[PDB]
Amino acid sequence: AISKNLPILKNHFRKHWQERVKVHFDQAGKKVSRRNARATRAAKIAPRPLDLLRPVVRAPTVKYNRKVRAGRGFTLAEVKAAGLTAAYARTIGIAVDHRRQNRNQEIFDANVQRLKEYQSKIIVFPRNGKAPEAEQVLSAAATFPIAQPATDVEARAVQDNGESAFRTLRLARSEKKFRGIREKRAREKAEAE
Amino acid sequence: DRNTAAETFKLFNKYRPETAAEKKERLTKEAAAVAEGKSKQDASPKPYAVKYGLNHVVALIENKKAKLVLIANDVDPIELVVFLPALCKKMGVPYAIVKGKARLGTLVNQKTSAVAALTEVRAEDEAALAKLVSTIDANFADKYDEVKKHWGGGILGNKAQAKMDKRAKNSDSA
Amino acid sequence: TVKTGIAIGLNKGKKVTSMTPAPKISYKKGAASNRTKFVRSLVREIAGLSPYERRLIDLIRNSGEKRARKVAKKRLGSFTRAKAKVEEMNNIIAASRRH
Amino acid sequence: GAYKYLEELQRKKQSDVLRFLQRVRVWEYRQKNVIHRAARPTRPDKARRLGYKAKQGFVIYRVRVRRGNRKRPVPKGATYGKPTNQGVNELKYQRSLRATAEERVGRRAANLRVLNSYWVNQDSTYKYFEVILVDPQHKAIRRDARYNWICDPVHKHREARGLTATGKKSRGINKGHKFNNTKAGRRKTWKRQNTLSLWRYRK
RNA sequence: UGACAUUGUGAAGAGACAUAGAGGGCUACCUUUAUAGUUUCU
RNA sequence: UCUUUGUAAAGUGCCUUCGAAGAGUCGAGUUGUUUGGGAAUGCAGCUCUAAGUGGGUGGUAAAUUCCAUCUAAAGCUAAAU
RNA sequence: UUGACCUCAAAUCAGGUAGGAGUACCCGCUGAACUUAAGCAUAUCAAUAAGCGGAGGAAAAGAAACCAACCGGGAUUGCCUUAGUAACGGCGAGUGAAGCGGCAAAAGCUCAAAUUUGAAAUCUGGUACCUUCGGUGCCCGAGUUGUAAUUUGGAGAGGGCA
Repeated sequence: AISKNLPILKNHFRKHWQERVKVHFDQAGKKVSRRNARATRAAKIAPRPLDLLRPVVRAPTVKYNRKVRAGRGFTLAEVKAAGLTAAYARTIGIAVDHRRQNRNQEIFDANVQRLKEYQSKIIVFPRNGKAPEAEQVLSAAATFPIAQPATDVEARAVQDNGESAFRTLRLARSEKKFRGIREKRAREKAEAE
Repeated sequence: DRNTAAETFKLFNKYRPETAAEKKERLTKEAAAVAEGKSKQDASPKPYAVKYGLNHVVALIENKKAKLVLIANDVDPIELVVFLPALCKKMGVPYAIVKGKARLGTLVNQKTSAVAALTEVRAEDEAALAKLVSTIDANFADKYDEVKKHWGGGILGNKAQAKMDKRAKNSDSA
Repeated sequence: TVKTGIAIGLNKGKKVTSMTPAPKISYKKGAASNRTKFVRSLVREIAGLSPYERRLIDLIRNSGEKRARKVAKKRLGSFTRAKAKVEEMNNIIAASRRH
Repeated sequence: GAYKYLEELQRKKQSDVLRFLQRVRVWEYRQKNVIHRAARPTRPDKARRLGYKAKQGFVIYRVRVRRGNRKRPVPKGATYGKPTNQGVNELKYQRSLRATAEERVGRRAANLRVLNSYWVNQDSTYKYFEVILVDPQHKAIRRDARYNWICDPVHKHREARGLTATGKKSRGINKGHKFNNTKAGRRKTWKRQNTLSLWRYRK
């Protein structure tokens, strides 16, 4: 029923929720299993860095616009500018993403620099050599970290010219709001002589 | 008709492809040739064979390579070749609807070919091919517009023909 | 196409250096080809029109394009398809009249 | 290159040639058995597009299924149920006529695997489909890795589990915002978002 | 019960869209003619 | 380990042409069911039924000066679950 | 007087395959009502139980006819979160996702649509030999109403250089 001054709570428990209860007792055991799987795959691929090299990309929306993070793979344009074919990049451990485009020069340079750094920092064993192992590292991500680009200096000179940056916002919003009506007026005035 | 079909299939049978035994003989002779003289695999003469295969022949017509194309009439799905007269008319390659996909299969050493085509000829029977093409075109390529206007079918059974005969006879008998 | 460099307005967004990436081949899907144009012309010449297109042609000739568009919208899906179909029938009657 | 012509012609479903062929072929299929073996596909281009290859181990079966709604198969009128469930007549089966066609074909030829199926004809009473099937035990398919994937046990009765093209369409297996209920599976999604997940240190 | 589909091929009459001629002192529902976008049943 | 079936399969600093891409299927209507999806989310039955700078989407139903984003109606695929 | 094709049959013909079990989990179909609404019919329970069909060690999904509206991300699947929110709802009782963000794991791809036409280059089977999960002689058959190589949209296709 309903009673004294209390919040209205919506506890969605009118189905047979007790059949669908997943209490994670296996958290510790699953962490152990995940570490064991990582170690076993490392032993399997013993010279290899246990993961692929990912590119730096920008987060999509306006809320995460500021952040730069790790994407899925490098653009075909990026691997071309680095100087590799897509298939060879995949074979020597560079993640390649075909569907991602670079409309951005800054991100293009950042990822080309990442590719050059990876090429310099890795050694490809020959197919018929002595396999000079080099104390495998386990994380391309940890050895090629994503760093947020520095946008500005800590101190600068005040450049004031008298628009207050609020009148600017108000006016830009106004032009966006009224552009269609203004185009209407212009077209009507051109049409009616 | 039967006579020109016989002439056309005689010409094509002279242009018949090579059997498996002949193919093995030719391959062995080329192996011997490239073993002893290191020949550039061109000691064997250029073949003169009737082109078969629906896709192959349609591509040849598209490329205007085909001198003459024979289209069977027994293909179970008609849409496989129903566009072929239109394609041959468009590309100016003489076509003839012939009787017997089994006949074409015997022609190309199979059970059924549904289409045959000559793209190249020998000079010894180029005149024969031209004479054949004249009559084949007289039947098919120039009467194409009339054949595309002419509607077929609509024939009734024996009893129905007799019934309409009786009705017409008793109507005009006055 | 450059952003205005502020957070609100018509082209709001950070002023970055654009790149205009190389067009993808998948974006070439609506392009007509000689092979498909040849095949379609030959197929239509060997097949011929359908009853609703025959009705559309006679409607264009006698009643008018507006009624043709109404009936084509009823027959096909939408106004865009009706427009394309009625214009195609206009092409057909133009070809018929010329030759 | 005759397959392009075949496909473009097939698109012209309402031409005189295709109407005539539709009439004669629909009569012939109606006069044949409800499920029968087809010596060859009537649409070779369609069969090749859907994955048929003209080699031993590939078979084609013609099937017709009754058209219309799925009448609720219970009178006695005694549901003691609500008026919302009281309806009988205008209820619609959630799987396609294609899906039931290939299920019946797979049950008939249970030794094969339903690769695909396509529409060939329809009348008021029946819809007609042709089902492409593959023999997992013929060596012409067991070798030649282009098609030996279907010889693995995970593909037993794809038509029954809804893994064919019609099956995935009916299951709603598509990317996008319009398929938020059915992407990984309707019931799997429901179970995942109706589970109560409790951690050792409660969050 | 109606419509649409199954569904394909030919025949007389009933409504508008007479541009016009038969009627009663700034004029009524009104029988009737070329029937080259149209009609279903008897 | 016996040896390469000594004309065995793969890239740009210049393109002579192109570039085939899934039809009773998209799509529209309507009916039932379903979804948080609301002038209708998916599915299915019936009717109609396409197109090539086309087609889908862009979460409010309807010509557009312009957009943006993919490429359906064919298919395989371990791991984390 | 004969030989073929097409389709359809027969055989205790040669060799195979399917069914049934189990079903905790998985993929679908079908499908309630008790119950809540302090009554009750939409709703709820619940796209659940029962019923039916079908797999595996996982299954399914899976390399965008995606998400977005950004300086754009980039197969799938899970966890945290979004969020008891946007929305739905006799707008009552109730119900109710998704994008982004962090992470676990990460992996990619191939057919149809192209004439090899200077050579069906492809493949089952029968019979022989051997190094037998098979490999080689030969023979028949399948197959041109299309089996190989070649290309799959990220691309890719009669050539020529340092």
